[PDB]
Amino acid sequence: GIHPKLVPARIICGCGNVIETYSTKPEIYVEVCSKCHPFYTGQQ
Amino acid sequence: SLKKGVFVDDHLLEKVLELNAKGEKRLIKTWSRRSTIVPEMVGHTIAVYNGKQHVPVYITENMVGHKLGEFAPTRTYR
Amino acid sequence: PLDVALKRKYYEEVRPELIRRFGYQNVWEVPRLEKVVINQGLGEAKEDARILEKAAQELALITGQKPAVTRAKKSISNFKLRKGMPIGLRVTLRRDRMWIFLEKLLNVALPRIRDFRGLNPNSFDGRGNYNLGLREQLIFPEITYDMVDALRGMDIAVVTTAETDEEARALLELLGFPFRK
Amino acid sequence: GKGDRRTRRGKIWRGTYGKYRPRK
Amino acid sequence: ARIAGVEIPRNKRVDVALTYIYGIGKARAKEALEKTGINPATRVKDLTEAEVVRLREYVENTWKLEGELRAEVAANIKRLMDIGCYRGLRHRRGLPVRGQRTRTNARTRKGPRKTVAGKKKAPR
RNA sequence: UCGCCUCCUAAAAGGUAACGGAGGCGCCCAAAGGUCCCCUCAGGCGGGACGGAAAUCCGCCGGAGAGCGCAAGGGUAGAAG
RNA sequence: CGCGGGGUGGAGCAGCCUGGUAGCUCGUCGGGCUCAUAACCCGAAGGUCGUCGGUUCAAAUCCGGCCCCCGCAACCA
RNA sequence: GGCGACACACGUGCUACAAUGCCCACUACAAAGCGAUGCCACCCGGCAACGGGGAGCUAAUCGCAAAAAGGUGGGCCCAGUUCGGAUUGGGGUCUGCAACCCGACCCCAUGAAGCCGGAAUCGCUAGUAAUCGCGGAUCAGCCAUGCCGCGGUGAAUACG
Repeated sequence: GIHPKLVPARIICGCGNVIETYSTKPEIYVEVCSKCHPFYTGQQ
Repeated sequence: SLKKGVFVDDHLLEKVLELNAKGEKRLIKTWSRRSTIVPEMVGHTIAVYNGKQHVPVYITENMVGHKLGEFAPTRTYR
Repeated sequence: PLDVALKRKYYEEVRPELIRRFGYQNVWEVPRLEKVVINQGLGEAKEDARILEKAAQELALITGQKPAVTRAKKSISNFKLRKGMPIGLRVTLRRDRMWIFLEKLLNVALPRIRDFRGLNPNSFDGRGNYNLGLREQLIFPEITYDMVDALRGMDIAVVTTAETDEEARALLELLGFPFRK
Repeated sequence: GKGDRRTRRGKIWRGTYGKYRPRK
Repeated sequence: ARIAGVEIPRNKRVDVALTYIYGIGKARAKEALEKTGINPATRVKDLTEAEVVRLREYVENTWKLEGELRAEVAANIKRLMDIGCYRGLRHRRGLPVRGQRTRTNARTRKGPRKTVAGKKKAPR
């Protein structure tokens, strides 16, 4: 009787990936995530 | 507040990029505080000066569009 | 509500490899994540009409489970409220619930946590099962940031089957957890 | 007024032009 | 007439009401009306049920506004909690971060007059 | 000091003295009571954002050292909690 | 017991019948006037107006009702 | 590196608190001064500081450079506001080897205190006071609200 509801969501990352899961609020605007690693920079 | 270049000294990379060609240590004294922060040099320790002594200021991946000075306070009691 | 990436990705990927990894035989001996208790507590409820039921409710949108009205045993003279009735907060996570929250906790709130550099290389040591220490909170793919009256840390305790470390390690190690190594 | 780097008089006070004082 | 955050201008020329919104300045706004061919004069109390949202559309959906900007700011503030940028301190330290004069002024960043004064002279 | 409750004294039944040795009471609680349904500690050692040396957590080992309004004492989780 | 009367900055006392201000000082802090000091001179920290219930647009104040003080006259199986 | 510090303090001033006002547009009227690796008309690119090209000017002869407060029209209707712009985020320009400590601008966004100022205190006897714009010296640039000059509009009152 007192919960966060839930529904199928389609999350849009910031580089490409689009994980299609559930939770709360159908549209999610993510910055980064997996498919974003190990993005190194070399080292002197 | 440049537009064409990055004022960062040369007596630094002629030291930072040689040390670059290998992956060595980090004790790197220097007075060139007046200089941008070299991309990649993130992971290296620069002994910035402040009229007093060199400074074990490391270097992160988030301090590039910032001259070495921004991390080497001058006056005491801040 | 009968399927995620993990829960699935755990079976078709985590089950076979693990098994073949250490050398178990039947499907149970193989270690498995069981549940995830996660509590905030706060302990920031004292004088001047200090409610904070939103504090909870707001955690409810991040988990899916409306937290527990915790209290504290003794009495802390050396600092505020005493003999039960104050505040401690907590929401235990069990399968599906746990899988979901767990899922995006291995996809979003990994870097969003300020800087980052990788999870501690040893926070379950000896006694199987892993606990994590939280500072932030809005790094969550929800809980807007222009609605945070305050920022409170929390505790995610992720308990398992793996009776050793090498095991509980592996489990997560091979699943989606990144370690500072 | 005389300061608001955003109006006629201001650019003036601050002896300069821009999009709030057309250099003609 | 909500639009961005729980904000609602009303009773006055549209091209000004807009400023009210967090993230909207004099420029932007009056651009909001030209872009969507909407008329400035016309109040807020006289805008077709269409023009209304029709506006909010372009609006809300381009330059992040009130809210998603609010502490979107602290992002690059707190972000300065790094190894410590001079500009870090100042916020970190509650003072002027634009190479200013503290010695005397700076009362917007310091709480107004925190007196606590002393100094003795010479008696007889 | 003067009525009252607890312990020792008090010599294994009871009681038993001193201007003996050492503490309390002159209240409380409409739930802190009837009852029926549920539940389990203290600590120790790991593991944990604020975190003492015990907050609230997680994992083991731990039957009672916790609690029970209050003095001590009897008693008690197979519940009085 | 009843008639009164009384509590409001750290102590002092006005605001008490009028509703509409939370003040007057002592004392700490600054800052004023001199040639400097003294002395006068200003502005501030600071009070649930004891308590709670209340009518009002609003309460220290008029209403309530009680804790609490002090005067008296009386009560004490 | 510091003279730029900063719990504070006083002195000199800048911007204001607004309708005798502010904003945008248009449209008039100066005087004084300074200009060669100087001042840059004028086209072009950016809502812009500015950049490219480029004519003139040894300057009464070419330019800074147009004056603002007026006037005229339109916008605001008494609100912490279209007042006031402090502080803060961002994106940028020129300079200069170099602008973190330490520049000035421009641009987007935040829009702070202030609704007229305690005791006290200062200036001024008329082209003055008040309020409005313009110059130059020092200068690579600039922290110029200063300093030295200029010109525009133009009061009040003095019994004693």
